[PDB]
Amino acid sequence: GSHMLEMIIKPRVRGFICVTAHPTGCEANVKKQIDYVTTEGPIANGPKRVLVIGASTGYGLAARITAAFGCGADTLGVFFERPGEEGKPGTSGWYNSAAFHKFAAQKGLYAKSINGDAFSDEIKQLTIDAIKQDLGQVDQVIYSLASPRRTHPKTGEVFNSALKPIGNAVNLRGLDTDKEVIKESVLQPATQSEIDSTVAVMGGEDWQMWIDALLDAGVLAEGAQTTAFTYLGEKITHDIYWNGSIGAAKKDLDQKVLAIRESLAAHGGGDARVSVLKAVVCQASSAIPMMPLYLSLLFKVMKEKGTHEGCIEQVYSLYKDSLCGDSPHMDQEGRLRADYKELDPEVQNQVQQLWDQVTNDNIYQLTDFVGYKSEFLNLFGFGIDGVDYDADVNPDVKIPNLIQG
Ligand SMILES: NC(=O)C1=CN([C@@H]2O[C@H](COP(=O)(O)OP(=O)(O)OC[C@H]3O[C@@H](n4cnc5c(N)ncnc54)[C@H](O)[C@@H]3O)[C@@H](O)[C@H]2O)C=CC1
Repeated sequence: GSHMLEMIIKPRVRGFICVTAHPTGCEANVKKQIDYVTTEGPIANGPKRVLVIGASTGYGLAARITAAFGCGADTLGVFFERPGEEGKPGTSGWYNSAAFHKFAAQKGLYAKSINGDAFSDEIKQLTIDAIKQDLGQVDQVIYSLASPRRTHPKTGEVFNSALKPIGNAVNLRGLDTDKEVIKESVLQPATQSEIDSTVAVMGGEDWQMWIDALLDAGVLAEGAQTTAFTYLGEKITHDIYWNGSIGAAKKDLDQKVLAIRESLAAHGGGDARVSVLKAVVCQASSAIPMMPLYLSLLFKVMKEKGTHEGCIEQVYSLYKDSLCGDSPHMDQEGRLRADYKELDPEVQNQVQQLWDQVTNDNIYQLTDFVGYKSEFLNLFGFGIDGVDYDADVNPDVKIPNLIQG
């Protein structure tokens, strides 16, 4: 009986985390992003050999889809995901990458992936090995890792990032998605150890190590390009992402890229940049209580303006407008910007006006909490059109050309 090896997969939410994922819905969600890109049309003069570090979910997945199905690129992806097994759904990123390989092959595009710790030297060497064997060199490197922790590749020290202000404690309003209550909490200021640890995790060092390992091995093409994704946001989150521990990481990202840019400028006129994207629902969003509230408000306001977007819309524009086109958004430090619709003065004024009016009773009248919840479940393959959620599936979905680290 195949029933022993198959199961009906439903969302299981534990501690603001969805701990299941649906393979059919994840495939459909990837196909929806592919179909957005092909519907919008191809992107000319893009890279044709692309390495995406953090390629399995969110903005890195969107870059992989944009490069492959927008620019026609062969893509090598690096990620850290859990395969499925009987009775135990794997992570959404695993099923997303299975669907990506499936659809890439259908269109005669190369798709190989590496599963393991991208902060390690071992994974960097496996990645170099793949490029040498298959592509020769890569034209473009997307750096799109998000992790709460980094094991230093030389010392073994485990660094943990912190989400805290610097200087004074701050009161941050938020939304508890389990209890569905508006809830303020006070974050204490970060110690210097927390600051240094957060720079080590979310700063630019590992990005630099990647480029330095790749340039040394000759697998970066002439005219190569690399970008790292980040968020800056506006006043509502600024205590954390401007002036807080994470802001220190974005500073160190701004300064480490100067070094990376110098390394690649001497390797035949290459370049390195920081790309700033808009806030989206991601799998970590519910665990940071301010983000569900901010997103629920932002979604409603931007939907009223016709400007609401998610990952694939954002990254397709980044590629078309800035990474490959002639109408870029450079900011004063020399960053590429895709977040300009989120930072519209009137949107921000409206969100900030609503931020102070939302209460437990008008949540659904003042916010798009409905949309937040739907987009959150969608990440894990739940609530997707065309999917029969009553049908058994085998959670052990396999991936060809998956190198396990
Ligand atoms: N979520 C958001 O609202 C925004 C995110 N960003 C940036 O986009 C990038 C991706 O963030 P998200 O899409 O939010 O997160 P995500 O959680 O969707 O994806 C993170 C990626 O990193 C991979 N990863 C994590 N730890 C790894 C490790 N040790 N080794 C290898 N792969 C590992 C995951 O497998 C996945 O591919 C980040 O640089 C983030 O700062 C920028 C603007 C807003």
